[PDB]
Amino acid sequence: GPPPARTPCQQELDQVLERISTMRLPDERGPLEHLYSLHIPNCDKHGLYNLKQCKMSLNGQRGECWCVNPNTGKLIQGAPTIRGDPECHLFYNEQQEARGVHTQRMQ
Repeated sequence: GPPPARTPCQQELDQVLERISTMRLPDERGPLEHLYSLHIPNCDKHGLYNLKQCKMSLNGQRGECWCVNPNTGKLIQGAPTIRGDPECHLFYNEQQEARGVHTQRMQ
């Protein structure tokens, strides 16, 4: 069957694992190059969240990482790509370099 989870870190991870495993395709939709956001939230053996996560896109084109302060590890600094050094210290830049874009449905 499904493997048993208990600690919901493992359960979240398995929802990503299942959907990743389902979507095996080199490219089988259309013009795609800039739409990747690959993250798997691995847990401690006692079911803490990992102290640092990373995000993948293309095989070695970048590799942002960050740390977690909270257990939810989802209080990301508002930069879903960091320049590449996981300097956790804060999340307030002042300069409105970007205001971000993420809200875009698919129809």
